[PDB]
Amino acid sequence: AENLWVTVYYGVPVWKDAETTLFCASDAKAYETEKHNVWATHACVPTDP
Amino acid sequence: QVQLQESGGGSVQPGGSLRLSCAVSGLDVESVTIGWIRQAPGKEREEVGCISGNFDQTYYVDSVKGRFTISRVNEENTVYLQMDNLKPEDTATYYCVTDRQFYCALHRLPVSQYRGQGTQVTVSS
Repeated sequence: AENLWVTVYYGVPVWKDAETTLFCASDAKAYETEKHNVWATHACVPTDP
Repeated sequence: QVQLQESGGGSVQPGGSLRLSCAVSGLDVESVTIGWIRQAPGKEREEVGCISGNFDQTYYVDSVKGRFTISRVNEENTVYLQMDNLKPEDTATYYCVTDRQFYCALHRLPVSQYRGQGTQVTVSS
């Protein structure tokens, strides 16, 4: 009450503004009938339905 | 999925020219071999010829030489078989087969994974 003590918490919901390098994710389509689109979808991981 | 579709054929009087075509989808015909085989009524599947992927060399069985010609067009993905001076022995059903192999051997063409429906050729009278 009259006295307080410091306490450390890990895993708190706080964020800041920053920048990074996002990665691609495209629809799978099994990549079978695609006639080699210039925006090739075989170069990045498929997405989650 | 590899798909092969044939076109041409029919009935032709003895002596003349015919042209059959085979279109391939699901592949690019530059690094695989393409063979043409025939089946006559009452006999097993013999084999007519093939075009390989090694420097675009073509091979034919001893029965047909100087009469048949196999050509390939890669910008259209098509294989043409041009036959000249047809004879009564040629009445049969023709198929275009492939095996995704960058080499040809003229005794393993009848036993191939993929095969088209085929066209029919008659010469009579």
